[PDB]
Amino acid sequence: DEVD
Amino acid sequence: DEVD
Amino acid sequence: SGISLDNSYKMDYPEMGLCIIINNKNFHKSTGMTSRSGTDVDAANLRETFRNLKYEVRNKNDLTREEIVELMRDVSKEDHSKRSSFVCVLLSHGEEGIIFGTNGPVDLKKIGNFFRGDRCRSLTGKPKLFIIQACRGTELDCGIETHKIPVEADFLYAYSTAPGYYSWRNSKDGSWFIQSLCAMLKQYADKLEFMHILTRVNRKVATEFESFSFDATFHAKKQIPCIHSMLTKELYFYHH
Amino acid sequence: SGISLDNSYKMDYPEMGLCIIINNKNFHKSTGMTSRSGTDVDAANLRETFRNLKYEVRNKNDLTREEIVELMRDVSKEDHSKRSSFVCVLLSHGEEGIIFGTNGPVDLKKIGNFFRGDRCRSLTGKPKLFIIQACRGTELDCGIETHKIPVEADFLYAYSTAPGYYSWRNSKDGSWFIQSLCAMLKQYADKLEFMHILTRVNRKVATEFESFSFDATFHAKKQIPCIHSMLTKELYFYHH
Ligand code: NA
Ligand code: NA
Repeated sequence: DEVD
Repeated sequence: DEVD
Repeated sequence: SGISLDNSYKMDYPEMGLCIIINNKNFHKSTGMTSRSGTDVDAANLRETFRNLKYEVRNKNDLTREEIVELMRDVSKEDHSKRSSFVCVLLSHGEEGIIFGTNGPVDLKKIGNFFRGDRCRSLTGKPKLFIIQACRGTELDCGIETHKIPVEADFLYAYSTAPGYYSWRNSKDGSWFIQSLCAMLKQYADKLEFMHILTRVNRKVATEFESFSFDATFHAKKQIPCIHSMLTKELYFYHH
Repeated sequence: SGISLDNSYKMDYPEMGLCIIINNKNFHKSTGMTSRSGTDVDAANLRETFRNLKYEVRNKNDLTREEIVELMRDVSKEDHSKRSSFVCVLLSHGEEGIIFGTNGPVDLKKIGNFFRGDRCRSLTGKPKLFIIQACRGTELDCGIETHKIPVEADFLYAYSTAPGYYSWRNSKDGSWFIQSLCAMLKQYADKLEFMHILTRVNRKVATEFESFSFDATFHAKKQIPCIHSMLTKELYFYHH
């Protein structure tokens, strides 16, 4: 999981 | 007619 | 029992819920904000409309920024366990992200935050509806001739106008948006899902209203409301 | 003929319309923006999904801010007379009101403005859908355990996340929002109105996803998408  |  | 489906909010609690109407007509002289002629027509139309939907309506008039915040805080701390939903209507001056108390602004985010999933536990999982008649800026539309859930889930903000734009209010008839919203709820609340009702409100405001002004800058302008939905289910005001 | 009703967009033009997918994965080193692992999964899923809805899909990869603006301008100047609708999907980094080209930001308002009712006349009265997978700020959701028409009318912005919040993307599976959107279109596009499909997407993202991180700040977080509708009719991808 990564943030944009 | 008026604006808020 | 047989096959079951879970696509709509449970709206057959003992009570439909509160409908808080904040009607700000007269502002403190020092703010320089004009009186909002026509807003009492809106507040009366809303009270009747939500009465017929079996909401417990509470009308509030000419609240300061402090009173607005205190009211929202107190309401969010009530026991809503036996209520299906929550509705708050804000009638005032505004700018983007802001509605005005009689003596200064309140952040819309601050108002909504009281009802977050983690901060108002008796409304967790229930629809929280904020209906806003207020400006969102100073743009005019010229028209064209034709485990866990998120704490921000289950909110809907039904805005009278597009981001960045003025919102229009008629001094005799009330605001374009609230006029239209009440008419569409009266006609369709026993028939249509709430997003579809609000879409009819969008069409009514967009097609049936156009400003008349002696000032060329403000004349012949148009408006489109904006539905901001973070709802997770369909919402019907009727049940069974 | 008999009684007629006009509550839904005409979607039986010869063509459904364009679906422009802007897939920004790799950014210029000087910007300091990270590569968006997983976004190709999104772009492929979108292409297939909208292909099956009979859109003319155009995939674009790693566009500069100048290329994004030029593309939107050129597309808005095409003849859309035989098309029912327009769809634009933006996959990138972002902030509130902004999506990033590979070398810097583009205003979402600037992109949308090309398709205004007065500026793209062959799309006037037709739905213009903007689907956005990008951050809208840096907030994290901790969750809780359970004559004329307006020139801005007929737009819908389907945002992956609430205003002010990060948006989540999985490096293997793609973004939570686009994953969910494609699944719900595949399952319900022949069955449900578009707002109701997007509401199912809201529920799927809200209930089925939660972040996993070795960093406590970013761990166990939640997301709710936000539908921003200025549509004036119901939208069904099927007809007849
Ligand atoms: Na209005
Ligand atoms: Na996402």
